[PDB]
Amino acid sequence: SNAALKAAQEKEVRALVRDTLVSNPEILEEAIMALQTKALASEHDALYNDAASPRIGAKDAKLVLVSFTDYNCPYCKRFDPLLEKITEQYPDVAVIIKPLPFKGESSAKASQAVLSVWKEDPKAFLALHQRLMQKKTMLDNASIEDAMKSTNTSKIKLTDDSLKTLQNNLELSRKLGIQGTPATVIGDTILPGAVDYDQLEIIVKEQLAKV
Amino acid sequence: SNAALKAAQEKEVRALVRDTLVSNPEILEEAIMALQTKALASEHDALYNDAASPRIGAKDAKLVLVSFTDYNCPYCKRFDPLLEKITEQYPDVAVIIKPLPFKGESSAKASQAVLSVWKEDPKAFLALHQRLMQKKTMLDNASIEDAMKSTNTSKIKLTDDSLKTLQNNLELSRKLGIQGTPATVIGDTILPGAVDYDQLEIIVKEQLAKV
Amino acid sequence: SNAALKAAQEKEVRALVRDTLVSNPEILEEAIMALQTKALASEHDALYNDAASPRIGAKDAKLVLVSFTDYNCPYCKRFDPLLEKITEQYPDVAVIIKPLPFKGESSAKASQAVLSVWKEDPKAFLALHQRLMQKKTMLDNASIEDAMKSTNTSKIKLTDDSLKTLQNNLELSRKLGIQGTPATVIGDTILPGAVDYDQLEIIVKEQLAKV
Repeated sequence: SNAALKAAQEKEVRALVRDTLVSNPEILEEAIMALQTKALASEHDALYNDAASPRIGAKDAKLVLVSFTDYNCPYCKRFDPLLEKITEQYPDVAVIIKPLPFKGESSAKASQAVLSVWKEDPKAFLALHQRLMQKKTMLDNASIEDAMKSTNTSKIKLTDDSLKTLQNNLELSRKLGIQGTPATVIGDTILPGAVDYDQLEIIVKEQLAKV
Repeated sequence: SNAALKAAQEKEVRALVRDTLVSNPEILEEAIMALQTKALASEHDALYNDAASPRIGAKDAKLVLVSFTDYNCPYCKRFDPLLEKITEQYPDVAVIIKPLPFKGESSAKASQAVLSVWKEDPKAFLALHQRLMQKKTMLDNASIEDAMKSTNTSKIKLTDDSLKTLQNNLELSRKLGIQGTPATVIGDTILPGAVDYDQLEIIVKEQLAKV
Repeated sequence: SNAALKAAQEKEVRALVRDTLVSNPEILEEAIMALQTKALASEHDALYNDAASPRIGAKDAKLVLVSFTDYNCPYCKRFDPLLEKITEQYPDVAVIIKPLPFKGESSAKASQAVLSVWKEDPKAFLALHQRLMQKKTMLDNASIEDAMKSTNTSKIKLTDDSLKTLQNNLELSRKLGIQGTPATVIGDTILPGAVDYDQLEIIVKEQLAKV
């Protein structure tokens, strides 16, 4: 006929699609990882070549981690020093910061602050980034203003343009299927959540050995 | 035998389920969209015909957008004026508001406020909705109370019944697979995240041309 | 040849993988549930046998619910009394509490508080757990300190070790595919979101009848 399969065979194939996925649902996980790998490739320039995205470490770094993070995210605050320590112990490693507004208004405001500072004065970014991360309270307008005053960045205006960069980060995180912070792109892998320094150190080395 | 497929063929089919999804994981995306389309159809009356859900624009509107949103969500605040502007420029378009408690306690409180106002005095809803959206701070009990005082709605009690409407919105968002705000139902599409006015304007027109 | 399927049959099978999942996307839901069931089994000891995780009810309980929850989550606050009431009406039912830091810094701080109290003085945990849940405001350092003072637990230090327990809860929630609170493990089911007492009462009975 016009079909290579018999109708009875077609019916069994359809049943086998269900049975295979229900009995071996790990296939779905593998498929999602494959979808993530393709997303990393398609969004590569947004990840690594966005001039508006702050960078910690050498511009000439041979490995670049991409940190999707939130200044109001508790394990982001605790993980960020570990990311920065990698750049200190491994000069060939840099970290790109992708602030996200996940935890609400103050997160967006904080992100707007660091992104505006980065554009106006890149060298001044790190101090504010760190001050916001080490803050032990949920951020608000007053505390963010204090952070900028305390890092000598209070002269720098928060721009509407920086909110577009922030929106790009948000769109990027969605395209990569990231729905939690901290999320860290390391080579072909997206690390979900914080990890201790030794594990991070191992993972970056495994990726350093691939260059 | 009792099988249209040979055992060897069955084995290859199972392998092909995996290989097909891993090599072409876009199939999963298409399947999720199909699942979303079915969800929109099954939850149609909860979406469009819930009297307890506030509406912006004409009751006789031929196109109705459903805005899943959060008063503590930064890009919700910035996107909402665009949704309202559509109803001003396109009188045949209305917007149904589905407040969500995603960003925590104050979000629920704020939602409770607008939903309670809608039930007691529908015409009084819009002012409070707008005041809460334009608020530049993470909401709290005091700021929500100020919003109600500033919109002459402070006489209206927050009801436990409005918390049921809010719970319905939450359950609805889950059934639709919405895990982020703002999410906007436009015809057969669920728009993820905010978009600029011109893009929104194009999308609504494409849907207006289908009526 | 080396293939049980003809090439034309292979092509049709690949097409049928797509068509089956797009026409019957409920298969994906069933597959995810299967993946959840396997996750519950593999993470069983983290769920039920973590000494660092607070328990409400009898240690010798024959049914144990696992409550993934957040002190800044509005419907968590309203659902928790229902979970505790089950343990009062059904002494053979206990509830394990898994605090999560989803809503930000104060959530982590609050979780750190209850987990630190549990380890130092288990009997003192419940009062603080309840006080934090009944709090009508988004928590902050001051309000958390007040909660501890008001429950005679302010002598107990927040430990860095409790932050590891909290991180375990977070990792556990991810492995189980939980991306919202309250999430309640009941036997082989993961209940998403809050439910009224009568429905909860029915579900626990259905699981009680399986022991």
